[PDB]
Amino acid sequence: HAPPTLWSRVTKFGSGWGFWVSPTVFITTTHVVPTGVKEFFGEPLSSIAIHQAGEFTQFRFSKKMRPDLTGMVLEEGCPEGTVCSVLIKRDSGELLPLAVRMGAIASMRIQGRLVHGQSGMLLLGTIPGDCGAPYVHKRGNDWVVCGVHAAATKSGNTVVCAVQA
Repeated sequence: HAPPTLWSRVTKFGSGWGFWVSPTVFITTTHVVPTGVKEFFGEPLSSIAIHQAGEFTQFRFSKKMRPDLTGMVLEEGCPEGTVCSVLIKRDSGELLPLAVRMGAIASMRIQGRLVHGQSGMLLLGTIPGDCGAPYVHKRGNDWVVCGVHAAATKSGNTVVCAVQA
C-alpha cells in the first residue's frame, strides 16, 4: 500500500504524468513531455539537466523543487517476476494502483519510437493519459521506482514501462 507521501509524488505533466524521485529529480515518459518549452515547473531549461533515451526522460533540477520528499532509489528496471504497483492517478483524483508481474527488459519498437522497456502482466486497465505513471515495488521497507508507464498491448493485459539504461 503506497503511503500518501508516495502518491503525492505523482504529478500531472503534459499529456500524462511524472514522478518526483527526490527533491531534485523528476522522471516521466518522453512522449508526454511538451515540446518547445523553455520553463519546466518555473525553471528555465538552462537550469535543468535533461536526459532522454528509450522513452525515459529524467530532469535533474538546480534547486529543491519538492523539499518535503526523501530521495528514493531509482533502478534500471526490476528483477524479472517481481510484483510492482503502477501508481496511476486519474484526472478525477482517483488513485488506481495496479499490481503487475514484471517480465524481461528488452528494447522494443512501439509505434515507431524505440523503447528501452520492461513488459509486465496485470494481475482495471491502463488507458491513454496514464503514461509517466511510476512502477514501484518495496524492498525491505524502502520504496523503489523502476520505470514509468509507456504502453500496453491491445488486450491491455500486458503493459510496458520505460526504464533508464
